[PDB]
Amino acid sequence: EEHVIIQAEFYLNPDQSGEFMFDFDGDEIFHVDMAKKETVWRLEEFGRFASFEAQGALANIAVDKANLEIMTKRSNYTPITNVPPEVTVLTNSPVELREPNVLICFIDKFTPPVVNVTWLRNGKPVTTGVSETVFLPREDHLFRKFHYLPFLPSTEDVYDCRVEHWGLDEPLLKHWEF
Amino acid sequence: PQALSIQEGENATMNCSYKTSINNLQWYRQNSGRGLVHLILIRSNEREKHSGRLRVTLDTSKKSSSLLITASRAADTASYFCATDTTSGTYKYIFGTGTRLKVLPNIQNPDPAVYQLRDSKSSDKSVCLFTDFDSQTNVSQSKDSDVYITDKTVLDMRSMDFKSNSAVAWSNKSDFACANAFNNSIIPEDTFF
Amino acid sequence: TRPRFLWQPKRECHFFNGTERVRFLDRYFYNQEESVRFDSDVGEFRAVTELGRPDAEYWNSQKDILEQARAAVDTYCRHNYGVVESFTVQRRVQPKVTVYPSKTQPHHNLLVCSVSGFYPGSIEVRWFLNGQEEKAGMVSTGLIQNGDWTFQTLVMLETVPYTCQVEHPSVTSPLTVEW
Amino acid sequence: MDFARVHFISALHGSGGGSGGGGGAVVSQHPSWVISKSGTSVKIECRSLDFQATTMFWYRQFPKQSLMLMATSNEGSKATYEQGVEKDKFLINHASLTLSTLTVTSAHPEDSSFYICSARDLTSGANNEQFFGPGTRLTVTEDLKNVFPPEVAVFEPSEAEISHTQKATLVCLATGFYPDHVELSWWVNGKEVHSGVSTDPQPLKEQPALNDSRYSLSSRLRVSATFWQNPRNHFRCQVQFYGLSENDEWTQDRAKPVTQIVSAEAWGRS
Ligand SMILES: *[C@@H]1O[C@H](CO)[C@@H](O)[C@H](O)[C@H]1NC(C)=O
Ligand SMILES: *[C@H]1O[C@H](CO)[C@@H](O)[C@H](O)[C@H]1NC(C)=O
Repeated sequence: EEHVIIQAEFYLNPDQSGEFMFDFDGDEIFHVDMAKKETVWRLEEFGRFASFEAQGALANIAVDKANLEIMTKRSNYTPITNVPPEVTVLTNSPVELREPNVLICFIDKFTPPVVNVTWLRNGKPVTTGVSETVFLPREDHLFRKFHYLPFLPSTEDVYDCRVEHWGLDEPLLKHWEF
Repeated sequence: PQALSIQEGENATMNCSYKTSINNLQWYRQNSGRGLVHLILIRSNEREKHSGRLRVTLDTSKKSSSLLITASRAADTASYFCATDTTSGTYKYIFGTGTRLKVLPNIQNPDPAVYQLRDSKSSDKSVCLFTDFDSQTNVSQSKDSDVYITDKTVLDMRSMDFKSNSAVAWSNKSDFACANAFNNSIIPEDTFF
Repeated sequence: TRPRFLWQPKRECHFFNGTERVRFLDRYFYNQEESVRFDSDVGEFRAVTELGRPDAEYWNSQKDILEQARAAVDTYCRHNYGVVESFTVQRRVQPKVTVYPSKTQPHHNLLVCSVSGFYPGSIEVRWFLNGQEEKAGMVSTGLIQNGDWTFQTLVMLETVPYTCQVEHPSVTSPLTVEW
Repeated sequence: MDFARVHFISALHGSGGGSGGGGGAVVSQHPSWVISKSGTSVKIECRSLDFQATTMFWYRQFPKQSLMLMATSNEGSKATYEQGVEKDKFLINHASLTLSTLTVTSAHPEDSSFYICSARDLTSGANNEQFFGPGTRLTVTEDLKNVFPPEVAVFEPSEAEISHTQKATLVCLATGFYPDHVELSWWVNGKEVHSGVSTDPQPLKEQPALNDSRYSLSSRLRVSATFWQNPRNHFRCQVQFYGLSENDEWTQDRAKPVTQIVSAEAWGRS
């Protein structure tokens, strides 16, 4: 009714990529990154109040890997059906001329949780300064993801969010300008 | 810390309080020096739990558990502790204050006596043996401080289904006699020499 | 181009009236379809598709797994709540309230109240003209999650030329901006 | 990362199976017994063998009283220490995920205690599962000069006993040992027996007043009547002593009190 906490995880084959995160009312508390084997709080300030040992989640994912391979065989190898994402781009706050802001690429309502994403300024890919969330769950059991780009607003630049997904025939190219 | 509880072949009920709101509570027994045998665990949602001769109550209202052990054997003699992790906290288990339990056998056919035993070979330096006395007899410490007297202990002869109490008194004093080796409240019946 | 296979465990706790009532779900999803679940209000595992049957059947046969699952409501949910409560349940962030005129293609033709960077989600934005509430003639974006523990919304009034009043848990008295 | 921990639900193994990785837990604590001179460091190792621990726990216990938690060890890095509790009169090193080391830095007679470690299985999550080691029984003395191995004698049963109870009680006597580091076992005809034995639970100081007097322990083996009375039977009292290591300093005339087994023997008569 009023509050919901979900421990949400997945494992995906043959990509061999797993995730593990806690969610509060549709916001990430933290996740553990498998590669770096460390637990990452969504807000720095959370980590000062609570602890989580990453090696617990890593152990959980191993079992998830094990279990997925049972269900794949149990189903006679029936694949997931791709649901293409739904991209939309908006600003963190009202856009003032040359007052610092954040562009948000909002990637919604999709499965499986693999997505290639690129920011472009004036058609040129932006490597540095970028930030992202992991794959967040949904009640309909599709996935959700945020990409972020802080910027100085100006007449000069156009921006794009290029999103690739297996459900998409064509790479989705969502435009924003001042 | 340490409350003491003493009995025969009857039911033993032992209590264990704790300081914080809880998740898991685990009961342990310990003998002496080393030990530590995990017995049972009850969780903060459960009230009652049965396993073997053991039974656990939990009453989170009064932050208290009870351990009932039902057909008490001699080998139930131990310290009994219960340990608890606090909810919304760290992983740590903290140990409650404990109960020392003594289970004494039923000496149905007592024949209390003190016997003299000699070493071979050498020296000689003899021991006295107080034995076959009923479980209601306390053994006290030595009159002369250079005499040594152990506490009473139970022997189980499994092959005969027979239990006996015993205590040992010894000295390397030349004049040390078994006749008045004990001199500290015994049953006035014993065979001598 | 290769076929893909996906496995989502979801372990959820649903809190009511604080912690007074709690409902715990253990939910497993092969591809998109749910297969087996434990439901604290049911008391054992149930299959929801024929795939999940052997899992449900086998977990139900284990006294300890079942005892653990039934404990989660206290030993996991209520635990975790008390750990994160401070900075999640009691989190409160003031909105920043901007009003500017806008166009949709013509002066121009509508007013926008912009409310950004607030938490939690529940908010009441309303338009006023000369003390009277303008109930009809206004459109909204709805509530928008930014993904960083802030929400944002835009509530637009269409009248050609005013007060925006924003009520929210974070402030003891409603925020107004006048135009 | 601070104090309070978010729990996770441990992932179950599906039908299809089955226990898979671990499924069990023993921890080992070494050394089991220690004798050190006051002023020297003492080092205790806590190992998880079957499972993996992110976090281990050190408990101290004195003769009568209960188990005090002292520190929590964590893989990288800090040691916490319960309140409280002398903070850094010991060092804890946990950098192994399988091994945590408690080293007591200085060590004085007041530190003679029972120490025992436990480890949380990191797979457990919400059901917070931990396991204890056998323990370490440390005693520190002002001089290693004071260390004595047990003298052990076995006493043949009374002829009055057999006449009057139709039973035979042998008593064994381990005498004059320091420290309190023994385990007594009876052996009949090559095999050890528990099957009629009483060793008194704790020994007794032979000079009770004296701060570090020597100890004496007794045991009785009482089996049959006819059994004692055939000369083919071989009764043996065995006392395992734990004393100084080969790396310890020894300068006295008398034999080094190395860890050893001192034994006494008797024979059936008639
Ligand atoms: C909400 O909780 C309070 C105590 O925290 C309790 O008195 C009250 O009965 C609860 N409300 C309902 C709807 O039962
Ligand atoms: C299962 O899938 C395989 C591979 O496509 C196919 O050969 C087989 O006929 C299927 N069998 C069933 C039980 O549907």
